[PDB]
Amino acid sequence: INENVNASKSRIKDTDFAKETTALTKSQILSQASSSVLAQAKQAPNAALSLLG
Amino acid sequence: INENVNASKSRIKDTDFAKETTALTKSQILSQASSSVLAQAKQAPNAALSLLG
Amino acid sequence: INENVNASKSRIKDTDFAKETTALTKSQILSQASSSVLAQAKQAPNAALSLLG
Amino acid sequence: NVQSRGLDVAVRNANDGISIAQTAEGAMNETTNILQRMRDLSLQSANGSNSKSERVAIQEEITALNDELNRIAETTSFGGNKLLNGTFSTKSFQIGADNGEAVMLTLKDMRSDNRMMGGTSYVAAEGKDKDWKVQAGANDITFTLKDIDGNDQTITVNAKEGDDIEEVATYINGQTDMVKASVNEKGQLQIFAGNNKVTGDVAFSGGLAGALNMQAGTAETVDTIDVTSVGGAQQSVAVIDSALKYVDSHRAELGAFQNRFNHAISNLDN
Amino acid sequence: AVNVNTNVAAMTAQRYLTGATNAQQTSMERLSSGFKINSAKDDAAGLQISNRL
Amino acid sequence: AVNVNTNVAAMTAQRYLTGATNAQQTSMERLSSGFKINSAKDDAAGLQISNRL
Repeated sequence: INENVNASKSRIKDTDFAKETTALTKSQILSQASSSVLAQAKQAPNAALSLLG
Repeated sequence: INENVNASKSRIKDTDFAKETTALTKSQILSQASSSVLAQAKQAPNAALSLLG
Repeated sequence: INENVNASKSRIKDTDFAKETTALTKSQILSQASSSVLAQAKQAPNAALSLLG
Repeated sequence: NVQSRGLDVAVRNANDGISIAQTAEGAMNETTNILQRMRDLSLQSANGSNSKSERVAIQEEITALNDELNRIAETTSFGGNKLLNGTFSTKSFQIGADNGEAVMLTLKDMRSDNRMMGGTSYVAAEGKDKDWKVQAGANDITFTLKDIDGNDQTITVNAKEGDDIEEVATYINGQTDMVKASVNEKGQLQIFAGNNKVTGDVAFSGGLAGALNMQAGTAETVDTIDVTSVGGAQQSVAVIDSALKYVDSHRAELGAFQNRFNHAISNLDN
Repeated sequence: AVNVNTNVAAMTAQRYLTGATNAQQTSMERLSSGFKINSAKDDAAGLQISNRL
Repeated sequence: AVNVNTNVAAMTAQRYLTGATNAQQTSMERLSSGFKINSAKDDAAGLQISNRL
């Protein structure tokens, strides 16, 4: 019962490093994609300056 | 308690670089837009010279 | 008593490389952020030249 | 403009509520770890190989940890605002651009002497030696109690004939999860009704209870645990189980509060 | 239109940047601790059964 | 929020790194000495019964 209870606890609590590292990498990429688009978005008002206004 | 206290101090005290960089660029564009409008406004009384007065 | 005295000394005197490398990296980014802001702050008076003066 | 600014403040207030709920739950994390350690010590202290000296050694650690539980409760604070000592009560976190949109958060006492962290205790006045066996006819015990919800129950455990006192205790444990039965050194069947499970006093009937007059119910809590005896150690395992369920119940209430407040933040941002 | 006071492109990018960063912080906590249930927010009912196990 | 002054991700990783190191030093001590009870902190009452045995 000790081993089977430990197996049950692992399935409910322990992290799946295979799935978690993929989730971390996806989050990192989405952070660089949002950062890059944000940098491109900050220059949107510059177009107004091109109208000599 | 140290980590959770620090995170609270982050949400209150620390600056959001994403929001602040956007607020800085916006402020600059209004600084240049006001400067350009000022130059256009400085010639407003110059038209009085065209009246031969 | 020598092992316990040495453990006490390390807690009081030795550096936590985990906490000190993080502190160093944070300092590097803050110095890069202040160097950048300083650079863009140096061009603030340039707006005066744009005012035909 | 007023609505957008009030949404910015609303997001800040939602974050602060998340911070208080996070700090409170983190402190509860060590309350759960301390309680589990106290439960393992009680199990070890309920042995027979142990002598009085050993049980005193365990009870020394249990008293030290129980003091640690009260220190976590009284000292845990969020910038000087005490959380787990029971003075927090209910605080409404305003999350919304207009007045009236607030969410009440309740933080409950985690002192070891809180009534929720324990239950009630009924000890048989008739000790049963190793030669005692459940007799025919006088083998049925009935517990008439009330649930925490308030609905009455009439559990009936028909103990098997030929069972000794300790087999009667393990049979009662298997048949019902509302009460936890054990036996102390003098062979007296103790029964613990966690305050999280039942309310009021448990009533005993049937032939088996006729042979095991169960006396009155004494309120118990983690603070009053004393594992210096076989009976006290056994009944402290049950008390710590009721306290662990109480702490986990408040952790789930704070978990649902953080999750709801994160959904509120996403909605407010949109 | 072209406007300088507000640009919703920056707000949208920030929102998805904080979403990605939050999912990045959650993934890193699970990797360092080794548990996918470090709080009740991660899984409330799972936390209770895991604790009992 | 992308802030620089605090890194709660680093604080959490430090906390779980010190916990892992503590368990590593305890396991090393148990292996070199060959006793799982080297101090009363490991098991108080177990130390007493073992000492009397």
